[PDB]
Parts: sequence; C-alpha cells; structure tokens
Amino acid sequence: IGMASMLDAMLSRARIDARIDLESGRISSQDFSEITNTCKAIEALK
Amino acid sequence: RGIWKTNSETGAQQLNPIDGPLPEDNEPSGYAQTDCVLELIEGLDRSHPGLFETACQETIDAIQQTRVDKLTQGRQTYDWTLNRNQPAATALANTIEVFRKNGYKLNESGRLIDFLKDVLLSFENDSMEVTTHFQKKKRIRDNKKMITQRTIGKKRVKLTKKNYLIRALTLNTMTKD
Amino acid sequence: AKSTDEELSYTITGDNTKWNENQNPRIFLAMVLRITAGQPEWFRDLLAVAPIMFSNKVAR
Amino acid sequence: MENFVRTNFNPMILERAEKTMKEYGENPQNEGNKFAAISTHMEVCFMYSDFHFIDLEGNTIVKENDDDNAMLKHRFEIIEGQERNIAWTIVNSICNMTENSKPRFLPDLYDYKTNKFIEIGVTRRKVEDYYYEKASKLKGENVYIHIFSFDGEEMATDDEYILDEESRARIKTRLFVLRQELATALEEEFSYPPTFQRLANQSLPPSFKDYHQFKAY
Amino acid sequence: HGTFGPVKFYNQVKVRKRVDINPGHKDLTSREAQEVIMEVVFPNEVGARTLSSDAQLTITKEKKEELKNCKISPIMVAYMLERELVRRTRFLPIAGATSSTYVEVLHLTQGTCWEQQYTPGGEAENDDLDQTLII
RNA sequence: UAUACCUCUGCU
RNA sequence: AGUAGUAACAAGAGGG
Repeated sequence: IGMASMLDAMLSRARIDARIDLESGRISSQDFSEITNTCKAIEALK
Repeated sequence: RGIWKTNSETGAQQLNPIDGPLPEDNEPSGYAQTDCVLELIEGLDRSHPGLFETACQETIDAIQQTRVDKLTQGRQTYDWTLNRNQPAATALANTIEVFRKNGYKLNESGRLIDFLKDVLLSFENDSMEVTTHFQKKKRIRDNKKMITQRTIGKKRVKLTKKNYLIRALTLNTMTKD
Repeated sequence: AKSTDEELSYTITGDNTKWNENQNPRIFLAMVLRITAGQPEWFRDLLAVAPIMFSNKVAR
Repeated sequence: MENFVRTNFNPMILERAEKTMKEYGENPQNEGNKFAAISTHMEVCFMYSDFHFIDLEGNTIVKENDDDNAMLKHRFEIIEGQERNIAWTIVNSICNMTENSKPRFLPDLYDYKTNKFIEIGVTRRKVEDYYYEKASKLKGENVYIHIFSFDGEEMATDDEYILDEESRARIKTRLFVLRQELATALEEEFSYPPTFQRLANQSLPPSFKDYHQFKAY
Repeated sequence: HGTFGPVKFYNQVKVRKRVDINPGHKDLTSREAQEVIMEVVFPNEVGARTLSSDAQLTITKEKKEELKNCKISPIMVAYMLERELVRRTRFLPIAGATSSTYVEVLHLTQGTCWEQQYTPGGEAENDDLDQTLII
C-alpha cells in the first residue's frame, strides 16, 4: 500500500538497504558510495 | 402494459411496468408491485431481527477497507474505451488512464469508494477524450526494393455527453456456449 | 417436526420461467433502500447506484 | 495562515509538506491546527541529521562539508515524511541487525551511535505537561523523547543530551523566530452529481417523481 | 504408518457436516498467520504489529529454524505456510470418525455399502479421545 | 482480372 | 458437395 511513487519507493529502499548492509554487515565502504551515487543519479533524472 | 417515458440524459425509450396493472393470465408477467415487495422485505426483517443491521454493518466496513485492486479480480468486463470485452484489470487500467487524462484522480488514494466517486463525476463531462488506434500503410526501402508496411498510430477523439453516458450504461452481449 | 400426524405434506419440484427477464431494477432499488433503512444516507446512495444504472441500462 | 509554510521554508520542504495530509478529509484551506505543524516536524529532522556523522571505529564527528564521502556515515535517518509501509521497513531493518526494542507507535528519527529512537513533539506547553503525557504511555521501551520548549528551556530523559551543545543552540533560535510569527500571522461522504441525480429520479416506480421522495416512502 | 483392519459390508449412514480438512493446523486466524509468514520469509518488511501470542512466537522460531537455508522461491514458502497454518473446513458426508486425520481419508474408509477399518499413523489428540470416550 | 509465390494468425 | 442448425464453417488478413 502506498500513495507514493514506484520509483521513489524503490529509491528509499535502495539507500537504507545499502546502509544496514554496511553499517553492521558484509558490504564494503566503497560500495555504499557507489549505490547512493546511482540513487542520486536516478533522482536527477526525475 | 407499463408506462413508456423518454430519458432526459440518454434519450432512450424506457418501459416501466412496476406498480402497473395486475396480470389477468398465467403468461410471464413483470408487473411487480412495490408495496408487496416491501411487505415481504419487512417480513424478512421481522423474522430475522438484527440481520439487515449486521449485514449493512459488515458491508460498511468492507467499503471503507476495500481498495481499487479488488476489481483486477474476476471475469471479463466490457470496456467502454474500446467497445469490446477485455480482462478485468485492463478494463480497470484503461478506465483509470482515461479518467486520469481528463479531470478525475480521486482513485489516486487507492480506496475503491473514491474510484466510485470518479465514475459519478465523469457523467458531468460533455467532452470525454479517448485515444483510439488505427492501421497505417507506410512504405520503406529494403536490401533494393520498396515493400509496404502495416504500422499503428493513435488519434484522440472527444465524446458527447450522450455518447459517454450510453457507453457507461452499456452491457455487452454474446451467445452462451 | 412442526406438523401434526393429521397433516399432509406435498413438495413442489420448482422452476421459475423467465427469471431474469421479469426481475426489475426499480424493484431492486426498493429492496436496497428498505434493507439499508436507518443506515447512513451516503451508504444507502452508494448501494443504490447499481440498481439505477440497471434501470437506465442499454444493451449492445 | 495558509502561506505560513510557503513564504518561510525552502522549496524542498513544501513538496514534503503536501504529501501524507491527503487521506482523511481536511485540506490547506480549512484548519490552522495541524497544517504547518507537520512541516517543521521535517525541518527539525534535517537539523538533527545534518552536520553530524560517525567515524570508522564508532565515535561522533561534527564536520562542515555534509556529503559523507566513503569514510564517514550519516548519524540519523528520516522516518517522518515517508509512506507508512516504508516507515516501518526503516525501523525493522535497524532492529534486525541490532537486537533492540520494536516500538508500538511510529517514531521520527534514530541515532546510530547511541541506538536511540526519537519521537519529536514540540509545542506551546512548557515541559512537564507534554513529557509525562507521552512517557506514561510509551513506557517500558526506551523511546528517547526530546521535549524542547518554544522559548528556550529544555528537559530530556535524565538530562542525557546525546547531541552536542553547538547544534542544539541554533535549534532553539530556529523555533524562537517561528514562535514570534504566530501572533502577527472522522467522516465519510457520497452524493450524486446532478446528471446521475436526474437518472436516479427516472429510475423509480411511476407514481414517484423524485429520488428523495421514493427513499422517504 | 497407517494400519488396515477388515472391510465390513453394511448400509453406511453419512451425516453431512462441516469438518476440518487441514490436519495439523496450528490454529490461528488469517491475520495472525500473515504476521507469522511475514516474520519467517520477509523479516525486514514487517508492518507495525508484532508477535502477540506465544502460539505465534513458538511457531515463528520453529519455522525460522526448520526452513533455514533452503534454496526455494519465498513465494512457495509463504504459500505452503498459508495452507499449513490456517484452519479450513468443508461440508462433507461423513460416516463415523470426524477428526481431521480421518476426514483426510474418507475416500479410502467409506463407500456406499462398506467400511474399510483404518487407523492413521500418529497419536490421537486427548481432546478427541475424551470426546469419543464420553460418547 | 487471372495464375504463381511470400508474410502474419488457429480462443483475442 | 459436405459439415451443420434458428447461423455459421466450407481459411481470414496482408504484401493493393
């Protein structure tokens, strides 16, 4: 359920999944910047 | 034996047999009497106290909780967009798209009662716009002869207040096999 | 159970002819309004929509 | 005032303020009770999150750049101003990898260093009237409710201020200016539009002349 | 592990009755079962509600433990748990035992003119044993 | 206009 | 011709 957008919902999840997977998990520090750059790049394309 | 009257909005000639003359033979009649119906429905209410109440109470809760999703389920519906039968979900998506393209987006909430508002509000428009599709015979070169090519392009069409209303009150027909 | 030993019982194996062709949308509006008596008027009017559209229905 | 959030705040907060209010009934024209109050609920979250980050080991760092860049990470996450299904996915993803309490009602932020969920609730009441209204209700679990004041005074749980004194100083002056511009500034509906109403009038028994009339009968 | 006895031939009287058709249903409502399934297979994506009962807690820990590291579509896991947990009933004509494990094998145990005596594998529940002892 | 071919379709 | 039966199939559409 959600009045929010399909792309915007995916973007919110994309950031926070990368967060917890690094913050306390098995993903590298360089990869968190790589995911959020793409999310920012997608956010720029609207 | 009922009462003919022309409709204000559609111009359709409508027969009303109810509360009409009582039948005088055993042939199939449709002269139902409103007061006799209400007596039987009252009789049903007396014999099952609290039934109508809880029946309505459950139907109230449903209407509040029901989403627009729920009309993707079930059998084929007649699509007014194309004047043909289509799967439920595509007829829904088609009606939502054309409603969204005109001034109707209450269903953006997601709840079904808001989609139902959009349907009653859509009768007030007297210039309802629908994109149709049609075949176009293009010609392109190929390797070194020029062959004809069927392609499809879209064209917008406005509808009268009758035209749209007729289509929303239209029910499709076919033979049962 | 509710009859006496003096009473009779017959059973009609029953069919209604021309069932759909003689059931009227106006009568369905009477039913819906009576079944919903004393409920909120928005809920009465919402359920009343279908019978109304059926009364003004047109067939392809 | 209807243009209280529009003249003051930046363009990014206005689109956020438009979002989840559309659900019950009211709109930006009716009430001045919980219209603009939701807008600053997001503004406080940005001030809480911005200029505050964490080091490689696990220590607080209050920098000036504010764009992470590899080696340093955000200290807070914005729960308020999201969809309800996304809101709990934020909360639950955190509580999976750190065995903490799952709150009953919605929180607004979460501190990553200290592991504290933060329910924001600033208003014109002083301190004790709105600290123990929430605390004697959301009890047992350690939801860190930060009760500010409109003027200046401040009362947290055990005076255990996780945030440094430089940033919370400017947060008081942020609310001190918006306070000064207060003075100088469950239903359900369904009815017929007129076309369907006329159809409704024509779909009755012959004796009746009006939908309202038949419904009364 | 079922055991067969003899077939007796007699006029088999069948009472049309609503009965369980999901033997070993750990009895929960559909909403309660939805929370359990979400916890097990989609742990990160759970809503506001939590595991209210100890029925829900023990079943969730068990399912998480049993289904851990099994390469299969989560959609299929969610599907089977839905079928497994929620009680389901049907009107069926039944001669004799009405318990779920007997209902399961009506095709095998009863015909029009015959009873195939049969005891399913596993132990009978005390509830069922107490009810039948009284009768 | 006929005769060959070629392409899509076999519940839409 | 034949199928069939209250109306169809006995190829339809296109390269026009």
